[PDB]
Amino acid sequence: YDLAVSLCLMAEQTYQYELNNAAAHFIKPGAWHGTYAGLLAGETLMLN
Amino acid sequence: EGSAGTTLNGLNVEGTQLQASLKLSDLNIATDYPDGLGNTRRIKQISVTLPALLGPYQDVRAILSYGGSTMMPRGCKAIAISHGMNDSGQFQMDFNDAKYLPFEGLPVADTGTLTLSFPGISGKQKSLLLSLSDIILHIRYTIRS
Amino acid sequence: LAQMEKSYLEKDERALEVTRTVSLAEVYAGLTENSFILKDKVTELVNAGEGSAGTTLNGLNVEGTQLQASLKLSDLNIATDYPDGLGNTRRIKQISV
Amino acid sequence: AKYLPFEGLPVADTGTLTLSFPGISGKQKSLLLSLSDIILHIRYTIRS
Repeated sequence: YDLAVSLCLMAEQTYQYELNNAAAHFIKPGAWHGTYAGLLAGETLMLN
Repeated sequence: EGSAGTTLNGLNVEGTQLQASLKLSDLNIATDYPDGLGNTRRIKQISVTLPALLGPYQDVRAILSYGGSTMMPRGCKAIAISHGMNDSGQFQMDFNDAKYLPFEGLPVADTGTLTLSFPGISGKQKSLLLSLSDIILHIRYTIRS
Repeated sequence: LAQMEKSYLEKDERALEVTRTVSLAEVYAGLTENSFILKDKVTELVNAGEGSAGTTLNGLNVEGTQLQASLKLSDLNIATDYPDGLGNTRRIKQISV
Repeated sequence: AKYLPFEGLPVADTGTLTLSFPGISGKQKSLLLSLSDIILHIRYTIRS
């Protein structure tokens, strides 16, 4: 999960670089809900 | 030893290294075309032409760097000029590359410094710099709305 | 594999591609230890297929029916052509003759 | 996709770069007698 959310924020960073918009925020803080073992993390990240 | 012009738009010798400088805000590239066709005017690619009397099988050594605060993802901030005749640093120039070209995404009207520096002013490249007519920059940019 | 791919994507940067033209006449002429001119030592070693030229590892040598011309890359000082502030890993991409 | 020849050679190593000609006295005597010089285009990459 740490690796793939790093890849997601990497793609978000190049989105902010190409479209000249440094405030574009598609990958929300969350998606690892610790009480349900971080399940549905990849569903939330595919949504983003 | 000497220098020429003002700071950030002139020549300067630093030790054994001549550099020629430029400010992109002082070129007014953002007002070459009318503003009705887009405001995000960002550099795609920059290539350098040095019309000098290159000897038989003689190399060029020059680094065109950027001095400023723009992001410029990684080592795309500088190129090395070896051909001297309409080159970037790259071997086989490739627009629509998967990776970012050097200086790609530079906002063409920023208050940055575009410095081209020559190694070896008095050593192996005295004759090249004495025969240098001018320095020519092909600034390729993109006007996007 | 994903840790290694992440480290690759975080550590891969662009380049500084430099071509450097090396002529062996300039290297053999400015070698300061058994230095020689190339065009006459090649005809000396080809019209008599025995001799050598220069020092070892930076000179000519005929071995049987095979002339070889040698070079040491540490003796070219390619790593100090550009200033060291632009990177230290300076590795050959390609060599053409 | 594959590595070019001599790719990744550290340009300041203490290695030997030898160019060797087959047939000094046979089919390639005239070529070596007419040889002006040997020119090497060493293409390298400066990376931080």
